[PDB]
Amino acid sequence: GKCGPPPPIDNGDITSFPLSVYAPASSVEYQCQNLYQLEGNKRITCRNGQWSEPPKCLHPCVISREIMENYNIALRWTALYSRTGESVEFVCKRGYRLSSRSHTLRTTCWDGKLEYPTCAKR
Amino acid sequence: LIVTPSGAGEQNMIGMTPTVIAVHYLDETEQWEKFGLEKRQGALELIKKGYTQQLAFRQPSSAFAAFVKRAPSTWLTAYVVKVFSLAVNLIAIDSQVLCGAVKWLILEKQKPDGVFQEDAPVIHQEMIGGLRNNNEKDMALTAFVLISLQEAKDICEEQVNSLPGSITKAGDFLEANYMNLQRSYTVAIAGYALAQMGRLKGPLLNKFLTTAKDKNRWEDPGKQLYNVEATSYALLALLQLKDFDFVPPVVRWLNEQGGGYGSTQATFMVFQALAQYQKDAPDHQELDVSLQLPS
Repeated sequence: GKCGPPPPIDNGDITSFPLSVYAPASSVEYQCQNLYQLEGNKRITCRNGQWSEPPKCLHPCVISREIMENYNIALRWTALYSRTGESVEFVCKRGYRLSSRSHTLRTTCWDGKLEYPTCAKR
Repeated sequence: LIVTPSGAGEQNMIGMTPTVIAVHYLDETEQWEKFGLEKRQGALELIKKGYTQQLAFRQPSSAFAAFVKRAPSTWLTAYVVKVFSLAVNLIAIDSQVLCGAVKWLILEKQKPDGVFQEDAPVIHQEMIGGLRNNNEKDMALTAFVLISLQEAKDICEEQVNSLPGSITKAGDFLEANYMNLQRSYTVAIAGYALAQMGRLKGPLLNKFLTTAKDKNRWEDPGKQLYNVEATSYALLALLQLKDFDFVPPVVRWLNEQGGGYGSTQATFMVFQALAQYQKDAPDHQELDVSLQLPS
């Protein structure tokens, strides 16, 4: 029961050079592209001619310059991309007030989804 | 003499460039007869020496730097890929070396929107031609690296399953920002990268074509060498488009213009472009390789 080449995953690849054929109980590991987050077991194993399930690569968020502008917000602690799981902090632009919910200036990027707060002229 | 750095992992590639592209040019145009076929074998051994020497600057990551204790350069690693790719059927290129470098570029240096980023610039900035210029670096470097990935595609697609997707992502970024480009250099290098993918059409193509001066060159104010390089990229883009009518004045201008300080990129690109022109173009104009392939 040999396996054949491990399956592809989006935005990532195996950490080894692939083989044509793979012994039973052999394993390979995956790595995601920069700023992508591995979800699931990064290792797969060959057994009974089949591979176990490969991981997935969770997207980072590409922070919009600027939906930030038409929401009248900017980044606090100014220096962008954020990783899945990272919190990002915003401020209202000068002369503006938070018009979204009370907490919405701090938000968490997840798999490419980021909830922008909004501000409005006071 | 003058005090200058000695990044050998970069300097070996500067040294390797004339021999590889000269052999490429003579193979592609089938002009070894006039030059002297007896010379080919020795050129091949010189290329093999350059290649073997470069291996000592290959880091465990499969990336390359001027020194083994210096962080690897994105640009240098992509240049190695491009040079080694042109050599695959000239000498034995280890696939793990070539495809290892490609995979490092993809897994470490490509940003989420497709852009390729340099985290450790080459010490010998003269070897990077027009790229040395500050602005539109995200577009210019992404095009440069994408062009190298394109050269490795067939060799490495089987070793690096992530390659086609990385190419497409870099292509997406180039297309999305091409119209906002201001430098002729960027227009030409990104134009070639897009044209190779069949993605230089419509208003993008119009911009590219109309960016030229006198329908014969792509130039920006500054070092002349950067324009020779830009225009070679544009000539290659024209050949991808098979736009053989626009071509003749460009080739005339290029031929009317090779080595020395800061000429690595111009030399590589001119010989590549003019080589392909003679290979592709019906009844081409008549166009010295001796300087690249001495004694």
